[PDB]
Amino acid sequence: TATYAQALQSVPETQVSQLDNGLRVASEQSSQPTCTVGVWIDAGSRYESEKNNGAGYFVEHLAFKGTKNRPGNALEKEVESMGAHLNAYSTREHTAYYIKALSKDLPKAVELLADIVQNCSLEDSQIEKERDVILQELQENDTSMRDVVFNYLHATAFQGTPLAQSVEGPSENVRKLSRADLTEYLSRHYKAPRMVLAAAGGLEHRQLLDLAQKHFSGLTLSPCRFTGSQICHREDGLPLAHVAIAVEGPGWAHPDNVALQVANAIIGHYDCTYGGGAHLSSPLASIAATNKLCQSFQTFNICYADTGLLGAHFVCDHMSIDDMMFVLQGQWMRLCTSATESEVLRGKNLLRNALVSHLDGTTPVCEDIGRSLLTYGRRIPLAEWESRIAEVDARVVREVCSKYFYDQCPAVAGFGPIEQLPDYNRIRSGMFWLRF
Amino acid sequence: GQAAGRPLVASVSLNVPASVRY
Amino acid sequence: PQDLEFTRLPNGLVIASLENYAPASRIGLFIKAGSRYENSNNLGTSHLLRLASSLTTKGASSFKITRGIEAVGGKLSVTSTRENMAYTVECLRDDVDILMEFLLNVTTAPEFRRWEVAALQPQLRIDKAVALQNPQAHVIENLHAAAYRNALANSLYCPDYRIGKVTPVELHDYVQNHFTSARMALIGLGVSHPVLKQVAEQFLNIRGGLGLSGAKAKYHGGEIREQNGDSLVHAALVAESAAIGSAEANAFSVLQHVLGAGPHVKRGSNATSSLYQAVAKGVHQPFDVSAFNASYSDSGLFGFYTISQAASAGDVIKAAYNQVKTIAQGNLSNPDVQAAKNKLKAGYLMSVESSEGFLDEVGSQALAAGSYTPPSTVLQQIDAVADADVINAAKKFVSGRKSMAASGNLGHTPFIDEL
Amino acid sequence: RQLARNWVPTASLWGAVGAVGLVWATDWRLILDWVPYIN
Amino acid sequence: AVSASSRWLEGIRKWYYNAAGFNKLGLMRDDTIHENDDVKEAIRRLPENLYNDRVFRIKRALDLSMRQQILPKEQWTKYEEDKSYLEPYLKEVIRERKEREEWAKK
Repeated sequence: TATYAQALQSVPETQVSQLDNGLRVASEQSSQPTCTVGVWIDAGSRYESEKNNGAGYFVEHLAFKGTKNRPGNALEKEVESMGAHLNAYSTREHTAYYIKALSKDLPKAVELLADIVQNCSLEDSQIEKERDVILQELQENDTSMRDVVFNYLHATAFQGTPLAQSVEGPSENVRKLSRADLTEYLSRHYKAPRMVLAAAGGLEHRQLLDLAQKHFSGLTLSPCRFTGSQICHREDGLPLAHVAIAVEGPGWAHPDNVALQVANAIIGHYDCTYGGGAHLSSPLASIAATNKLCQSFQTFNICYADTGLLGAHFVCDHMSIDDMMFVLQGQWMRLCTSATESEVLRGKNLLRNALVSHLDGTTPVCEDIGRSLLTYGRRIPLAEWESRIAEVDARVVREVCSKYFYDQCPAVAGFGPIEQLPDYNRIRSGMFWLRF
Repeated sequence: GQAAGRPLVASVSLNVPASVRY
Repeated sequence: PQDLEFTRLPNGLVIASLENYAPASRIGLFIKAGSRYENSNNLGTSHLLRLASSLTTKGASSFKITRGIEAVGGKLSVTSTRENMAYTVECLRDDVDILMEFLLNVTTAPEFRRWEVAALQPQLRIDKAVALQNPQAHVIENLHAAAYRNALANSLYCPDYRIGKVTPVELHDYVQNHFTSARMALIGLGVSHPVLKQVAEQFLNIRGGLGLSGAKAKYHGGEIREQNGDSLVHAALVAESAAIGSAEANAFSVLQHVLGAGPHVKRGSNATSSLYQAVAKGVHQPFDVSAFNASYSDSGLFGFYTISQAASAGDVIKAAYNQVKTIAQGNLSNPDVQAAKNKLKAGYLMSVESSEGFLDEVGSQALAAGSYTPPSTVLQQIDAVADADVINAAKKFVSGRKSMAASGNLGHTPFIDEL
Repeated sequence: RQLARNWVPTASLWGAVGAVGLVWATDWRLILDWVPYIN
Repeated sequence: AVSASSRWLEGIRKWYYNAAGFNKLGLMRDDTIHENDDVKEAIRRLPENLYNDRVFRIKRALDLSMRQQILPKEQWTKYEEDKSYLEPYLKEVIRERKEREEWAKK
């Protein structure tokens, strides 16, 4: 049978392999008829230059538009032949091509996925088809208040580093961008060790590694500054006013990365539409549900290579914005002093819950494996997670959060009707209790 | 023309906000 | 490990279970009472009933629940459709029993306190609003209203004049009428059969009474048009397909994947879909077309849901529509048939793999059939689809009465007589 | 519960804050001289 | 240590009720109570037919105290009839806070 500790123990473990030129391989076997095959590259925006800015997201489109051996829309008709779905997506630190398909068709799968990574037909017929689509998306992307307001947040905190910039880059580059830079950008960042292959499904390791297949792969971080600042785009038309507040935090591999995972579970999150009511446990989900001080808010946690961001994101009506900010800083400050053993548990449990339920399904597993290798190295420390959790103790939390919260310089970014959002020197004077 | 995964739509409310579907 | 063990009771409530290796352990409970069981004066109840899961049980205060579940770190869900409401609940390997304890009390031992009902009233509007931001929702609910008379046309949401009209009695009656031990199905996943098998027989045995089937839905013609300011027309065009559990109900599913286009390649305009391609050649700038198929117990509908601009709307429909006639004229390609069936097998298997997704399809058979069908059987049933059958089936769509709904600027919209 | 958290080491100091305060506030025994104290 | 005095109590309590004026204005036992937070919530849940008839007795009560006069003693409340209607609601609200107040101990 299965007991909580026992259920950790029987899982197909990570497999690893090398090729000669620095490509990597890895996999797992779920005894399942379907499989995810993918590729995860570390070539990001924070590498790209000021002229190359946006090229990455630009390239991201062209790959499926036809390639060296299989011209335009000959490629797709083979994917739709298998009936396999096909996907790609980007991120500031990563880029991912992957396929969900039956275990059977895998022989073509890689050999297809192989080609797309490197050989790409680049035809200015496609470019002008593309250069519109982007100049179509940029102007629209104003329509989503969320995605915007983040692009405020980075630029305001990180100003003066390659990390401080948009993914897609300013519009003007989209016009001027010529496939010369692309080929250069292609040439630079797509070699191994950068590249990583992964997969999970009915695949066995060795039946992969042979058809890891006779193909080929290929032949920098500097730390970033933290600028305590503010930005306000004040626009009084719109009905509601977003806010985001954040403080800087550690990178991927680091012990404190776990402690803070738990805190932001405890403060919890509320939304308009929950069935919670006024009886919820999360002290901001009880209060802000009572009077609907804010329509909804979630806490986010983002960790880059050497750096991470902590903070929340909340929407509320303009007369109400003050009262969030206070009641917020109540929470962070009651943690760093007055926290308690009991309340820890309800935080601790949820993390065990979400961590595990995050592993259902083929792709979410595989997707994890991809970033992990680039991140922590090979480590997929599943059962170890639990072992790392029991580290967490009362004195653990209050020693951790005393670092990053108490008496710091926040980063505020907001989007109108911001007007009531207090002037900066209030917030800074609201981070540190005077004991009241 | 969206059922798209499965038959018609849905409504779900618990905690986590709500979900529509096809 | 072990495969599906489903056990009738004398009571008639199906139970089934597996034993997993995972710390993931989840339970589900399905009931036959959906929207189709709301009556004229009975409207809007189900859509309230679905929000009340946190109210006070018979034995436990509404407070002790909500703090209780979260302390464990559990999660409770609710789901409805036009047919089967399902209370889903999930937690860790260990703690299920305390949580299995609450699941009953909610559905077994309700109490509706008039002062705890009235406070919840305003919630509906907040719920109803965020639902209709996607008009692709709001188009559908009109559609059923056009294509029926009595039952299925009912909304999944509460009409507005009906808001302050929900009395506890209405609830407390609709509880016991359409809840019964014949109509319910309890499905575990990671838990041993006997533990599950024990408690269910105890609490969930009530009556009797059952099942009030008086809805034949009586497919009947009609159409609905609506004029709003939005600049993008939506359109649906539907004729009556056949009921679930038929090679036809299988055949239509074959037919869609021929025409029916979900994106299989991100940003890729689907060239394998004859429909979206057959249009784009003779037409202009953005639009979208997709086939639409859903099947219920006594009947199911088939059609295609389109989106365009105000000018193109007239042509988009006529273009796509005649394209179907081509197929009804005998034009066919066996490879596409062979290709489509592959997509279907693909679309189905990848759909099932996820536990939750798997969990739903389990009981979906249960309340309908009462058995389990291994996916292999599905597969072998898939390829049984004949070519002329597909054609002949599509010959029914064109040859039979149709219905429509449209929301947006209608200036150029055709009517069902011009088609 | 009652967990009395750093509030205790907090209060403890604050108590010692004013205690010295009065001595500083006032004079009296002037206090064993201990770095200059007039005669 | 009360037996006959107990039988003398109801001579005082059941009779005491006669010695506290609120019998003589038309009030009841319940409508007297000093308002408190629970009562604030206890009031909400009363259906109409009780609620208004809780109002009118007061509204008639106060006015009389303005004119320093007292109802005809035929129409005084009768101790045998004592409407307790408040209790069945009130014990709920006292109960249901006990739980939170205790559940939040630990």
